[PDB]
Amino acid sequence: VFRRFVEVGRVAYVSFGPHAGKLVAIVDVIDQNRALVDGPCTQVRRQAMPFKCMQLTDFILKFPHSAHQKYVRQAWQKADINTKWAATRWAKKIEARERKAKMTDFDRFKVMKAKKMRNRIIKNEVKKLQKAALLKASP
Amino acid sequence: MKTILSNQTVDIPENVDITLKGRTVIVKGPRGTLRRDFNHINVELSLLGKKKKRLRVDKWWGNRKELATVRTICSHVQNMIKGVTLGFRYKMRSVYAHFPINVVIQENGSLVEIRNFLGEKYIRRVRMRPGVACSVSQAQKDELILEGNDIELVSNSAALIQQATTVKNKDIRKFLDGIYVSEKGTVQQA
Amino acid sequence: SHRKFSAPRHGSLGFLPRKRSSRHRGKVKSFPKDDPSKPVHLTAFLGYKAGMTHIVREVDRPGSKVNKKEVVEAVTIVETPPMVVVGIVGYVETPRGLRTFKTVFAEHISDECKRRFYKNWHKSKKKAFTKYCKKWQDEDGKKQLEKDFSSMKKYCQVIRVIAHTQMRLLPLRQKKAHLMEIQVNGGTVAEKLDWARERLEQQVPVNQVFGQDEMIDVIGVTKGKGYKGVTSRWHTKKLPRKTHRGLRKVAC
Amino acid sequence: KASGTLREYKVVGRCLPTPKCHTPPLYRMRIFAPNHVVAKSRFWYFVSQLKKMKKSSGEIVYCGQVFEKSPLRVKNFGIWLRYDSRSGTHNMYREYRDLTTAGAVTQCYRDMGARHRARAHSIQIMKVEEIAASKCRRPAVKQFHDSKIKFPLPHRVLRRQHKPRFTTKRPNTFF
Amino acid sequence: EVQVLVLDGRGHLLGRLAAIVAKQVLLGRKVVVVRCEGINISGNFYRNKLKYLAFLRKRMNTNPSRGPYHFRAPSRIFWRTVRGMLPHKTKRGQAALDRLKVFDGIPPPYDKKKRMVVPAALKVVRLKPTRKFAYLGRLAHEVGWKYQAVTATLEEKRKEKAKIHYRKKKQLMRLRKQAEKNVEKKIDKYTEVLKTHGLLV
Amino acid sequence: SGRLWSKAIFAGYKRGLRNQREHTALLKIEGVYARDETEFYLGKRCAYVYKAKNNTVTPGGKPNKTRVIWGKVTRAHGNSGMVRAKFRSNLPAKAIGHRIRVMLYPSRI
RNA sequence: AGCUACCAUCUGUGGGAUUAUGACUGAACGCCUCUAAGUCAGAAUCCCGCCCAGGCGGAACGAUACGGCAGCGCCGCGGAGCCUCGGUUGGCCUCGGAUAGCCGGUCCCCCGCCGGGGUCCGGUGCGGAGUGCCCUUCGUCCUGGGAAACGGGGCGCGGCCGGAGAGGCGGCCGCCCCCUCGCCCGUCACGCACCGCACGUUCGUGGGGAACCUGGCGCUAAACCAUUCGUAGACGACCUGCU
RNA sequence: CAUAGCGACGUCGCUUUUUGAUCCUUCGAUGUCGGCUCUUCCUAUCAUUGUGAAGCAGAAUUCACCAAGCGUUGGAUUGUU
RNA sequence: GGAUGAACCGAACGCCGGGUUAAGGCGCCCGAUGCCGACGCUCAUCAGACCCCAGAAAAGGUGUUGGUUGAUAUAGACAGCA
Ligand SMILES: [Mg+2]
Ligand SMILES: [Mg+2]
Ligand SMILES: [Mg+2]
Ligand SMILES: [Mg+2]
Ligand SMILES: [Mg+2]
Ligand SMILES: [Mg+2]
Ligand SMILES: [Mg+2]
Ligand SMILES: [Mg+2]
Ligand SMILES: [Mg+2]
Ligand SMILES: [Mg+2]
Ligand SMILES: [Mg+2]
Ligand SMILES: [Mg+2]
Ligand SMILES: [Mg+2]
Ligand SMILES: [Mg+2]
Ligand SMILES: [Mg+2]
Ligand SMILES: [Mg+2]
Ligand SMILES: [Mg+2]
Ligand SMILES: [Mg+2]
Ligand SMILES: [Mg+2]
Ligand SMILES: [Mg+2]
Repeated sequence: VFRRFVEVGRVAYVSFGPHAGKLVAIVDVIDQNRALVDGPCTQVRRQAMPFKCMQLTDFILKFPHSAHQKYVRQAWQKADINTKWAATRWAKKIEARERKAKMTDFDRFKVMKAKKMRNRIIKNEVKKLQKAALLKASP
Repeated sequence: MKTILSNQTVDIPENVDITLKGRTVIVKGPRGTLRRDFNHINVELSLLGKKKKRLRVDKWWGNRKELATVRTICSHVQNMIKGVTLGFRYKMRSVYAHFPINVVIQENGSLVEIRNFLGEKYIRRVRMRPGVACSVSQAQKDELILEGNDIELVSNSAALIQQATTVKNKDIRKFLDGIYVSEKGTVQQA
Repeated sequence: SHRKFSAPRHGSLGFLPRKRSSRHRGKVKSFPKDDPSKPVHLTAFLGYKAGMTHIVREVDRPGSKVNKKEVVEAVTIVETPPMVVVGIVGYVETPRGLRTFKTVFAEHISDECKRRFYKNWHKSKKKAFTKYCKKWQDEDGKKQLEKDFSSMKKYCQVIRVIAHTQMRLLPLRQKKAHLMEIQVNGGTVAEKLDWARERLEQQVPVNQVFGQDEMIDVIGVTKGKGYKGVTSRWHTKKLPRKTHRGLRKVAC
Repeated sequence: KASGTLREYKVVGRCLPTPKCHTPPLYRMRIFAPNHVVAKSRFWYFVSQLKKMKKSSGEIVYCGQVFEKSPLRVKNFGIWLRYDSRSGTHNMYREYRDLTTAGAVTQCYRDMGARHRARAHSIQIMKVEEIAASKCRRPAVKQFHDSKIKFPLPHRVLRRQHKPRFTTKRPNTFF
Repeated sequence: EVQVLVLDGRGHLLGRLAAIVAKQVLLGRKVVVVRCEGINISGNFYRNKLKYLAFLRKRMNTNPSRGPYHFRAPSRIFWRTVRGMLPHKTKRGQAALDRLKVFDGIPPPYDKKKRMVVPAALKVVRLKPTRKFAYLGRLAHEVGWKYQAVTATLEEKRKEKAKIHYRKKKQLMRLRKQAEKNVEKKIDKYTEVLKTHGLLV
Repeated sequence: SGRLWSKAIFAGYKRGLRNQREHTALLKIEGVYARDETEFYLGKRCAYVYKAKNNTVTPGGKPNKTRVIWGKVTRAHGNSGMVRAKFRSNLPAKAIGHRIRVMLYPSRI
């Protein structure tokens, strides 16, 4: 059933907190609610962090538990995650969310003109396909 | 204290296969098919064996109350595997002092008539669960054989017969009449 | 302090709104729970209390003292002229209950039946159902009626027939017919609709409704007695003669 | 005593100099208090129960916060204490996992209040010490001593229940 | 908002849902709640039934006709709960109560309209998985409601007509996705604009 | 050609449990549910518009039955995004649960 | 005659969840266990039925005003208005649902060309996404390029279907008439540019009440009193009758 | 045979159906016993529905649970409860 | 403010605007937690919800949680199978 497990080297996503929107890696686990978290290449020094602000990703790193930041930094650099993360649908969905939020009034106007034309052509094609599929008369 | 993981793995014989849909277990064996869901228990069900059919159940972060359900499911699965390959046969013995108990089996062994329990003219009509077959054995003088796939249904059906033949307003220690379950055997003795 | 000796209370609490009945006919309030297995049959019928008498009959109750004997039994004679069906109502099963889906009436309503709708038949010009019946012959009305039938056939769950008793056959001063909804039981909605259709403007004898030596229920309004004291209204205990403010009352 | 985010304080105090002992011996205690004001208040309360001291008869020569030596290392703390239940005094030994010493004492105050309804004024910590994993005795702690530890988060309850307050799609929990 | 808010009561907690709705109707917002039989109540069924049976016993000993009118319909049970949370003895409360409509099942005024859901009052999120809950529909049926049977059959009809409507909408959506492939040369210009501005990932 | 103002709801006057300060009122601007979001609406101008039986003047327009009461937003009430407003005359209690416009006239941006 | 008496006669009821309790399977506690999860039986208890009344609660149906000016309804959004009541300032036309799982798509089977099963393909911090989607309003004149050209718009006609839980709603044909206009990017200018000011912009031809004119289709009734009856009754009310 | 059924020596409560204790309301007045009638409520259940236990063989009986729906009388004496 | 209350908690008072608190509160009535609050405990077939305060005891639980003491266990525990 489950596919994403809290474990040493698992890459998590910080939904909220002081470091919201960053990628982190788990070093060790404590008290079933927090963990030792240290994402060196995302500018997050080692600190405790609760699981309620962790979303498990699909990337797991390979280093022993309670390792130093140097090994984690090499583990994050070798077999890099930054390029891998930004290529996923998850990152670009966040990226698209950012640019949508900061879209300006003029940029809103251009999209509305773009949305107006694109929808009309597509709806015309759907109408074209509807009558194309309307040529059905079979026993 | 919350235990991280309390797993328990059962083994499925190769002659029977199990298909899992969510928390619903489908058991398909030589003696029939058995379905039972476990939506009321929050567990994780995994099929380990592509080769020998190991079935594993997992519970994450449970307290002492809910780790008991882990093996409760495992016993249920073993009962399902037992039923679809061996089947459950219950033997009930009718005991009496002066009024011999008369038992008549109705259609397909799904209905049982008890005539002269304690010498009263009332006629007891106890209906078995669907899929449970009852019969009068030829093995002994007073024996009723209940064969079915589910131990849940069979033992419930047998207990209904026993509870029906209950003495009232008498010393139950002295008045020993009534049909009682003797043994909980199997079929085909494999 | 409790009462010294406990006694059963006076008068049932199941008929507490001891008021004049809002109706005079007496409505059914419960029809038999229909099953599709039985054939099409009716459930209710109207009669008039002519009086009472007694009979002599043989008893066939084994083990009783009157077995194979002669007894007398008081009986009631209720005149039951055949009914005439004039309309059909189907009901739909809402989550709020039942509501009248649609009503279809029949042509050629009897004059005595039309009197029910008129409080003053004398001064009236007898105008009811004159324009309604005009749809029974035109192209549009008959086409409309079939849609109502099929809509009742696909939507309603129970259908009922309206019948009026032929008051001209009766020796009473009243000439106004009595209308009552009668549930149609025993079959599919389509079959009972077809049967109700074939019995429109027909006479339904009581033999097609009831039979010999069967148990039925009677619905009606008891004899009026007007204002009455608690000694008769509730059958309470009378007070002694030495009472000052009267003895046909309730003390506490 | 109140609570909050407790800090470790190194408190050193001694009696006032008198013409029987020119330099009375100095004493050191570790006090866990929300602030040094409470730490100095609890220090007099603790030396009073052990020695024949007084706030007016002595003075405190040092009161400094104790920084954790390795706040980036996971360590198990064994805490010995005494506390007053409703029907007597009992000694206890509780083990918690935390990064800092002050955090572990903070956990113990929350746990004693939650489990035994013990207020902070009745809890009396006597020794906190970091111990090895193999010497731990509580099975709750021991389940975390796994070099290949792995578990999922099964039932992620929605937390932003009012953002939005109204919507059309029911939330998902499996992740 | 200014439109009529419609909330589906399936898998919702009674008190949790009523509090949110009662605030809404005081804010001049018309709220309609359908499928009140699907509202769940925390606590096991027998204890919940005992709670309502005690409520049944509360009647005016002098004249029960003036006593607390015990409503048995699930819509009315939810309706009475909201009345408790509102100052119904005032003109404002009555006006607030008049902005609330409750229904059992989904009537045709709202069968063709999409239903909102309150996450903050949902059984799946505000109740622990191992906790026992009861169904208002079953509770109403066992206390005196007489329309549990007809509602189930009527709701069976609505689901079938909804599924056929849904599958037609899938075919339109399936048609649209293939249609977007055909209009690709002349659409990519506008699509790329959306890519630059967030929409249409 | 557009709404041109933010929808707000006249929730009620600022009050204790058993006291009522009718000179100031509490509003709920649509889409504003957090205290930090209210910063944009601090100092903005809000108006209550209603109708009446008699005709009234209209600045640069024909007389009509349209009346209006002016005010502005002073501060945010609570954490849930509610705001306080002071009007030239205290809001009548019949306006509770009705639309209040937010005019955006004192634009700080 | 009426009234009347266990002082005469008749009649008086079915179902469900369940308590106590007895059990099934089964852990906790590689044993047992009625219990923790899950099941069964179970009552003068409880609730419902049956019965009694019927909401400031709904439904269906009938007839709806004269032989004289005489009212009224429906169709016209037909015109001109008068008085009153105010709110509002784009819409979403819908699966079922589970949360220790889902969503979509595709190939084989059976279910009568479509559903549902099983292989396979994808997604899953929901993007075939309500944090969403659609429309999006300054208007016109030259004026090109793309979109289209099986196109749109008719308070334009006749017909068909679906929708009954409150269907008062939605959809589709055949005929006629308009523009080849509206969609996007460009060229070209014009409009009171009313000189900084607020209630502007919408639903909207809002709802309700009289009332003038104006066309067509129309219909010609009941209630109550009085009287009568007595299946009724203090009076009321109720049951009734009257070329 | 401690606990089928009982509970000495001790000990903790419950009830306001007794009698006490107090005097807070009523002294410009709340009609003071008992009986008759009549209604409702409570259970600490006498009997009835369903159960468990007994030194319950049956019968009769006792203890206990769910339980107040129904039932709990006719007379002599005395103003009497 | 304690729903309500001559004594309790705060605080004593000319008439007003603005701001800030006390005691107490912040699901709805009803102003405020519509915080992605923290840690745990607890299921009640009469739960529990705050000084006065408006209701409970002694005594039991193999329900669950924590802790103390003692003991057994790879020189093999414990339980099942002779
Ligand atoms: Mg006996
Ligand atoms: Mg008595
Ligand atoms: Mg006298
Ligand atoms: Mg009699
Ligand atoms: Mg076993
Ligand atoms: Mg039990
Ligand atoms: Mg049962
Ligand atoms: Mg006094
Ligand atoms: Mg007086
Ligand atoms: Mg007096
Ligand atoms: Mg008096
Ligand atoms: Mg009792
Ligand atoms: Mg009674
Ligand atoms: Mg006498
Ligand atoms: Mg005598
Ligand atoms: Mg106060
Ligand atoms: Mg109080
Ligand atoms: Mg002030
Ligand atoms: Mg309060
Ligand atoms: Mg508020």
